[PDB]
Amino acid sequence: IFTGSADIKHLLPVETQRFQSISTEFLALMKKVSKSPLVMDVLNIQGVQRSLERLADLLGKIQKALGEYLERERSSFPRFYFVGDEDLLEIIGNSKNVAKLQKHFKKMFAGVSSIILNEDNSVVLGISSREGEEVMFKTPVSITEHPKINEWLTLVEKEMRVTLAKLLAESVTEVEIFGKATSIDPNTYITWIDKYQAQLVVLSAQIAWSENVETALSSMGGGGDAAPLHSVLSNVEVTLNVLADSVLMEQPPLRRRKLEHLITELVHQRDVTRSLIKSKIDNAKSFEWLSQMRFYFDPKQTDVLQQLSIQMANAKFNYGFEYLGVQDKLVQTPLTDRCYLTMTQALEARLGGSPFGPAGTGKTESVKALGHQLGRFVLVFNCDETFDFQAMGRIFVGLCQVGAWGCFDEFNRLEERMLSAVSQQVQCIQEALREHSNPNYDKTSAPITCELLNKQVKVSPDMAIFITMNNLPDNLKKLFRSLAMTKPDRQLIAQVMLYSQGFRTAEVLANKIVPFFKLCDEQLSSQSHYDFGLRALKSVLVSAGNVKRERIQKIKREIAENLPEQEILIQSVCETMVPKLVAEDIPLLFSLLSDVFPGVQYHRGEMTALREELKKVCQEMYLTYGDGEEVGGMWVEKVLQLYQITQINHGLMMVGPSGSGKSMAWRVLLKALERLEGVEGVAHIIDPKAISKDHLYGTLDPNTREWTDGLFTHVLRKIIDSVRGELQKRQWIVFDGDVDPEWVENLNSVLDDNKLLTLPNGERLSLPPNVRIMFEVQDLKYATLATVSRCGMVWFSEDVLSTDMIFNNFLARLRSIPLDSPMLQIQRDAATIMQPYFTSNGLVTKALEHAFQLEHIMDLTRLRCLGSLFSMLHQACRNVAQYNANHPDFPMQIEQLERYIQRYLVYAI
Amino acid sequence: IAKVQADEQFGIWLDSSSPEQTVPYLWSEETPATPIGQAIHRLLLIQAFRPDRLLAMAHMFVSTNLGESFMSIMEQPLDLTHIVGTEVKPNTPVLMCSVPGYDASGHVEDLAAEQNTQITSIAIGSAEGFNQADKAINTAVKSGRWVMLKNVHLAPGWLMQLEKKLHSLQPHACFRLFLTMEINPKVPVNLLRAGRIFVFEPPPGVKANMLRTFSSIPVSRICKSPNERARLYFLLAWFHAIIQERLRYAPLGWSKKYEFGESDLRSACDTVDTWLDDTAKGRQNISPDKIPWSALKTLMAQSIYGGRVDNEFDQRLLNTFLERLFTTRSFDSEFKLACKVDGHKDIQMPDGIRREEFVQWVELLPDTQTPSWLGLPNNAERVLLTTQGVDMISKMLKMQAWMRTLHTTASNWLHLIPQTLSHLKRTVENIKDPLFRFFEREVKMGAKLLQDVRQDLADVVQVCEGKKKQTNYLRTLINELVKGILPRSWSHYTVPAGMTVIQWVSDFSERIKQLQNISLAAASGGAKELKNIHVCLGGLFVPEAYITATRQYVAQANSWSLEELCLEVNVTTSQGATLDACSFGVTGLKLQGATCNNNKLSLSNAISTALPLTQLRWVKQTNTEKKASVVTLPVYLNFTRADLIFTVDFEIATKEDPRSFYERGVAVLCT
Ligand SMILES: Nc1ncnc2c1ncn2[C@@H]1O[C@H](COP(=O)(O)OP(=O)(O)OP(=O)(O)O)[C@@H](O)[C@H]1O
Ligand SMILES: Nc1ncnc2c1ncn2[C@@H]1O[C@H](COP(=O)(O)OP(=O)(O)O)[C@@H](O)[C@H]1O
Repeated sequence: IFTGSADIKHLLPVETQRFQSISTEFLALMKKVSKSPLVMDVLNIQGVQRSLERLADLLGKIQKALGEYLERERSSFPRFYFVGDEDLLEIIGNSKNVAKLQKHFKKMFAGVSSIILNEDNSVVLGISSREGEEVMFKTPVSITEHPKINEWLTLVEKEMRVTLAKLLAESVTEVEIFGKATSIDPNTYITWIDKYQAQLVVLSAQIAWSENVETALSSMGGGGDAAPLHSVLSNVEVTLNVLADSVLMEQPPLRRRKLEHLITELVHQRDVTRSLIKSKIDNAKSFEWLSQMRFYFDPKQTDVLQQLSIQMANAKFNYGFEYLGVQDKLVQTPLTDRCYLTMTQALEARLGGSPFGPAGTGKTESVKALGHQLGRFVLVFNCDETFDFQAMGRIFVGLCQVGAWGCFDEFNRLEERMLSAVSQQVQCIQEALREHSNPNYDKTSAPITCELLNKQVKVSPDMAIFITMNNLPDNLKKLFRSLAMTKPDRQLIAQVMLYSQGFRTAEVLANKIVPFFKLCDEQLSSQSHYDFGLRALKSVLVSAGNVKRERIQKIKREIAENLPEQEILIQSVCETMVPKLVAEDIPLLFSLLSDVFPGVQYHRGEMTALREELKKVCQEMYLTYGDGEEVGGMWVEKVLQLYQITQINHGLMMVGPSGSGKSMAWRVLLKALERLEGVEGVAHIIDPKAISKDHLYGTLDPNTREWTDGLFTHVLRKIIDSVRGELQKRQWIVFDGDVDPEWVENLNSVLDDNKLLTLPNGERLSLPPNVRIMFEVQDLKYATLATVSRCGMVWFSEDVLSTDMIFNNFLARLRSIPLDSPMLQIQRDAATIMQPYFTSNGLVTKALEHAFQLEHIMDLTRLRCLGSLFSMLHQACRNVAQYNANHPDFPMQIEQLERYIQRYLVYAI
Repeated sequence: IAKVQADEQFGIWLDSSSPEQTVPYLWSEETPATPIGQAIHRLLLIQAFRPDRLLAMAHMFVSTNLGESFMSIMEQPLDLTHIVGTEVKPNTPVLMCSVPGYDASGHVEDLAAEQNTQITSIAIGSAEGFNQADKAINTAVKSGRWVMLKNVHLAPGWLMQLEKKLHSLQPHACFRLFLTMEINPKVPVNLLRAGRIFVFEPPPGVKANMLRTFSSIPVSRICKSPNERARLYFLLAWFHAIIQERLRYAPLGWSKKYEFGESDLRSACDTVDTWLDDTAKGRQNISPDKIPWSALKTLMAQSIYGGRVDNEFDQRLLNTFLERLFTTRSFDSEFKLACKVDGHKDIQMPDGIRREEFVQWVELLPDTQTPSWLGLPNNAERVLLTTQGVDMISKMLKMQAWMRTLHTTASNWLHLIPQTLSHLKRTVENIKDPLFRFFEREVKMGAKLLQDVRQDLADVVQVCEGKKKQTNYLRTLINELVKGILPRSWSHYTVPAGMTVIQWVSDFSERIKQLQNISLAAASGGAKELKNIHVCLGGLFVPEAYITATRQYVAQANSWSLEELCLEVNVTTSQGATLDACSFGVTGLKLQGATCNNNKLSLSNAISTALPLTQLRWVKQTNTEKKASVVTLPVYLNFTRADLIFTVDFEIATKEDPRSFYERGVAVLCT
């Protein structure tokens, strides 16, 4: 703690002095012990026990002092409760160098992942999100004027909120001009979209629509006479047309995300105004309008948190103005509307939200979307054994202090005692929230507090606890309002997403693609790696949008609305699903595609550039290559699919029964990439089960606190350091062997978008863009869904590698590789003699097919018996060579050799 | 047979209100029997004829065997003052277990009030409550007073510690310890064994439920603000009572067992209060049409009473009830809370303005509450009584050398279960038929399960004579067989909860016979004959897959897309009526609560009106709005409405209305 940093001396000076004295005495004692390491000699030194106990109690007292300092640092800046004790020690110690601070900002704030400082790192100019979006403070804060970490971080947070408020005011000022007009100019609209953040743009659109609808309803007091609601709907349609025209062109990814968020929100507003408000509704106080989430902007208010008010039914909320960056916006389906209504009603009554339902219906996502709608920091606590008391208690304290939201992914996944303790803590917090709204004590004078960490903790009124289920504990039955989220509306989520992607026939495409995925989940066989859920559907939809845009770009460099959108959709579906399908399910998939998409066919990518280097590499490695229906067509298709998912993402996983062309596929792919792209390929084949987890990743010395890297970590560190220049070279870490939830725990943070290996010692390794982590496994039977979902996959069924391919490889190696020139001649003669028997319907194939029917003491595998047969034929050739050596005159003749090989083949079979 | 055929009052006896009172002398005995033997024979007859009166006949048998008024003491109120005075030692705690949603502290507090002995009532929710209760019990056992511990089911470990602590000698004899708690399995067994358990249940009835609701709500809340608040609260209480009494009829009336507890009632009351305050700023009475009816209906259909509703049909039923009750017509003198009640009688809305009149009207409700009050058919009570009698029989069986009987049962099962059906499938030609692939999967699954079951039964048989060794899997299987629970390794398809092994093997034999017929039809002509098969959805392991295969086949013929096909259902009289290019015959469908004539539904008192032959037609969707004279009836798999296969659109007769179909739980069943 006290020597890895330099700023620790200023924060805790007197404790630093006491520790220096303790360390001096300890070093003197250690030097005395070193001169006589004998146990009896050490024990016989004058007063070892007395000085040792003095050091022990002094170290204890300074440890409680440091803990108290950490607690006061947490109390001064409440967001410090989210980071750990070691993380806080690093933060306070490394306050001078902000580089070590930026690795924590994604844990305290919501969207903030870094801070933009000055040239000398003196003033915090602004904040930056994870996606690169930057918010510049209107009045930048200075670290030199407020050197203490907590005070300048609090100034940063307050200035963030103020800057968001001012930007919202300006964006609303612009969007009121945009809204009260027709035939919006695309240029000015796009400039406005680029000017403001995605959160701000969406919020401004919502505010403008809400005020417009409120004004229209107020002017319609008499009735339907002189109805401007039609004008509001026409304005929304015009804006949607402008956005749909804009998304069809080439846009930056950030502006693309802003455009699709705007399209989603404008589609929701169009649906609301077209039907839910135009059904003979003329009063602003009617519940048909009060039920909808209305936004009211009052820029005249001085306080930033009081400027914007979000109201749904009788519940009124103040926007928290927390920076969120660019978050994924859910399509507001009627189920999402019901979720918002129920959760807001629960929050108004100071209860909790328990949206129970089957996994994958968006309960946690809906809770997060509602929290982001009100601008509140939302924390999700996964209960899939990545759970702990020591973090959760202080996280609850932080939620109470700062006023953020806390959602549990699946509370029933918690173990019984852990579940009971967390239920007790949640009950305490929720009882505090309930007393916060006492009818007799509505004017809260004394602060409402709860008993967390055996101490009083102030509870912010804006916080909330959401417990997603799949029943609730008896403690929380009377405190949480349940909500059944069982069947998500996929035929609308797909439609809105396809419309945002630029598709002009989104409704038909959704009505075709949702039942098709239902059929795939039903008609196709049951496999562990199959995923036809809502996330897979959304991924396929974004891939289809990317494919359509790529086709538009290709056609332009050679309006353009005549594309076969169904063909693009099925091409995306195939490119995403076929690689992970067993050979039995491919005809079923194509039959389902024909059933749902009639007469629309899928043509693969030719890839003739790489499909010639593949042929050359296969020729020079004695393999068999063929295109499509020819022999080896399925294998080269699997190789090309492996190349496709290699391009798409890192963290591959080639699965298939033992005996398929798995290792050869990626070896040939690596060699073909090396010969084609000119980039040398190096592959590190690692068996994870051969060595222990400590040897695989490294171990931290219990006493010395010295870290020695493991095999995988050593490989990654070597690839990163670039002492030899392994960059500009394709590095492939192939994890040949079996996969279990034990050794892949540290790899989960690498396989996902983090690409980040966190070591126990603290050192963090970043995955370079030229490294792919391949999993060459066999069954995928003991792998958690977390690892499978994070990895692109190609399935190598046994039908991929036919027996004729094995025979051709064996004969080619016999004719080329010497079993050590006369030996080569003997091998070629033997191969010529035995070639007729190694045919499609020859003696060997029929004998093998029959032999599968017999009973064997061990499970008969095709390659085991084939390899034994090849070895014994090699020994037959060796015997022929030995006989020729024994008879220098009159060697083996062609008739005698023919008879000997013909009989030896039967003997070996 | 001859006895029932010759008798002519037997028919009118079958339809009597209480057949158990006058059971005809039907058994043939050479010598006169004792009254107990007569009771046994009449009980057997009641089990055969009109099993719903089995509970009443069991009561009569208990009266004839153990003496009349044996159960009369139970009907009297629990005078537990004598039980806390004597028959309970101070060492033994008095456990007051209540059904979830009920409170037992009232009785004990009242007996303390009349016995002028104070109780240190303590809630065990908080952690400080542990120390408070410890101090209270110490002081009360030193002095000799009484102590209470409310909601102790929340602290199981602390309950075990309390049980350990109480085991020591307790110096005072006037000490009594009461543990008010909820009936939960988390309570320790030792505490239950060491104390006197008292089970408290809420009395059944709409009147009792509404009285409890009105007593719970303070008078100040109801008598406040516009006078319409009292009527709104009365409507809310009636709605809560209706939806809570419909829960007792779990399959028919609410599908599942939702909570619908006091929390939902309090939330609804808060919503009513807030919205009536918002709409009515002043204390003056507001017009009934100015009540925010839409707000109340939406918030009590989507947030309160609706959050825990998952399937769409219970939500539809809840919306029907809310739109019927919460409307501006409720404030008129002609409003009818429930119609058709007891045939012609109606529950007229009371004409009151204050809480007192509504409470008096509640107290004047007649005791003769039929299920027609709730909107359910009156036969729901009969069905519930039959189910309760079946449960009683099951309990008596559960509370009742095995090698011989297991051997004979397994041999009889082997004779019953068909031997073996072979996979006659996987033809390269005509694989394009979705029906062929679906029946391939069904035949493969059925054959695999049949082989597994037959091998396991043969193993059990061989071990019955001890001709072979016994393994762990076999031990578990034979234990579940002797105990009567179906093996978990045998359940590869959807099975109704609590299905006996005999019923399971009979159903499996029927399914295997159907699959054999399917295989024979496929072998005889090919996949063309697969189309013209009157398959029964109940026999099929996954009927939804059959519906999907039907849709795919009808699309592939004529080359349509699956999105454009909608299901049209036509019920034909002939069990073998000719099918067109799109109709697939489906047999075994049973309609509950209604009868279909010429594809037109009509409400009926009789349940389970079997459908002769159901023709499932997939026609191209014409994109039209369905008329107001059709109903979307669910098609569940079995009598336990837990799995939804698909929905059917039937046209109703012009006399009835769809709301009555919705609230009577009319649905189609595969089995
Ligand atoms: N065109 C070909 N592509 C790949 N392998 C081929 C080809 N022709 C013949 N073979 C032979 O097929 C075998 C392929 O084995 P491979 O190393 O790909 O299997 P694997 O899945 O990694 O093995 P396992 O999982 O069983 O340990 C080799 O014996 C190889 O010689
Ligand atoms: N209304 C919706 N709009 C858009 N996407 C949704 C919606 N509901 C769910 N999803 C998607 O479903 C996926 C999984 O939902 P998730 O919240 O993980 O389910 P669960 O609540 O069971 O964990 C998410 O990636 C989310 O994008």
